[PDB]
Amino acid sequence: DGVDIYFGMPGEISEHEGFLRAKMDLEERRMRQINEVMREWAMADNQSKNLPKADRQALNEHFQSILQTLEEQVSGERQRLVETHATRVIALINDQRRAALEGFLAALQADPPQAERVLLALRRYLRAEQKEQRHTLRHYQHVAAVDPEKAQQMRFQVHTHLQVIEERVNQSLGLLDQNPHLAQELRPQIQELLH
Amino acid sequence: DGVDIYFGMPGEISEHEGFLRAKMDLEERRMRQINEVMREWAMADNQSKNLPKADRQALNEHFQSILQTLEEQVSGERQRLVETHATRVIALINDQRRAALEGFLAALQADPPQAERVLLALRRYLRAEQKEQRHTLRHYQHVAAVDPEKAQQMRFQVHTHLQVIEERVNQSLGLLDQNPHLAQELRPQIQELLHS
Ligand SMILES: O=C(O)[C@@H]1O[C@@H](O[C@H]2[C@H](O)[C@@H](NS(=O)(=O)O)[C@@H](O[C@H]3[C@H](O)[C@@H](OS(=O)(=O)O)[C@H](O[C@H]4[C@H](O)[C@@H](NS(=O)(=O)O)[C@@H](O)O[C@@H]4COS(=O)(=O)O)O[C@H]3C(=O)O)O[C@@H]2COS(=O)(=O)O)[C@H](OS(=O)(=O)O)[C@@H](O)[C@@H]1O
Repeated sequence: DGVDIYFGMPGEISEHEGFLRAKMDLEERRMRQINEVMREWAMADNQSKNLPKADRQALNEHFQSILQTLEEQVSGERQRLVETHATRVIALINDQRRAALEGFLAALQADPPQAERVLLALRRYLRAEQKEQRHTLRHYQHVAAVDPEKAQQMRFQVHTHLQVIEERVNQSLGLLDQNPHLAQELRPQIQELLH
Repeated sequence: DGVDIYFGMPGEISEHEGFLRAKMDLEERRMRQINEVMREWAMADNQSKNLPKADRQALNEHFQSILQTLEEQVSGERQRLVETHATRVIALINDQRRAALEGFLAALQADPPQAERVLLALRRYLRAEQKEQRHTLRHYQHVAAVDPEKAQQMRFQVHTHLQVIEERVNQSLGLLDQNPHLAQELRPQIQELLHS
């Protein structure tokens, strides 16, 4: 088992689908547990119809307490899951951007710089940055859609992060200025891209 | 516009499917709007390094004020989408239960009641009640996963809802006890259905 944990999720399974799978398994698990408590609570009422008022209330508090704890388990478990997933998504985005950056840079530094390759590379880099930008916007748009008091406190951070991304992109494009002859032939190509 | 709304979504598209696509279209639309505002605000930050404090504060308030309005629209828009969808999910479940009930009833009221047809109609009806049961349990589980306090508030209502469902099933089954032979005949098969 500790061995299964070491191996973890197969490489063929992305973080997104692994996350959903895990979330789904937990949903079904907890649903079964809850159904059990609710069924037990029902049976208890039935065999309690003939008892002292006090003992009835006691039965109620018993099941309501079992549910309180279960609700707290479900809430804590979900938070852990969302936590791990968010931290991994951010890491993958930075990793993909960094790898795209190196690719672009390698194409620009190839003895006879090849146009089509440098173009596909810069394209990949730009998409990597765009992914981070979309993620920033979407997460903010999402927090606004389900938690307004929290969205308000994100404004400035989002404002700042989006500018960071845009400056990074400009600085990266500057890597081209290093090869005027190259920057020339591609001037039109990249010009279309910017859009 | 008003005509396309009347016709609504094509038959090819399920409610679940139409809900996601609508949700995604809105998400994309809002991402664009937000990005535009954010870009303007940045430009203003650039342009205003040289303006009186009072004016710089107004500029800030001006953009924060626009994001607030945008946040409220995103939120309200989602609540509406979520409400429309939830209402449609519950209507479909009620509709299916009632159609299934009518079918169970019809099989029961045939001149020579065929145990095979009765068993199948009853099965479909119990599956309808089971769907509502799962939907009730899942919604409760989801509220606890994201909003524990509200989960506490609905707890007794869910418990009560589950009991209402159970009582309907027993009542519907009771309809079958008005025919002993048939009941005795389908008994073992019904138990497997209920124990599922
Ligand atoms: O904590 C919460 O609030 C969670 O809310 C619900 O999930 C949210 C996500 O949290 C939210 N992430 S966001 O950053 O705020 O936008 C958003 O997820 C969608 C985004 O497009 C992507 O999320 S992200 O974390 O990767 O940034 C992600 O996209 C997937 C895409 O769906 C996949 N398509 S698929 O056909 O292959 O499945 C594929 O392209 O991979 C993409 C991710 O790529 S990645 O580079 O590996 O990251 O997931 C999207 C998605 O899940 O829809 O929106 C989610 C849903 O929001 S909402 O409509 O419910 O409001 C969930 O709550 S709940 O569903 O349990 O009730 C749960 O995840 C959290 O509670």
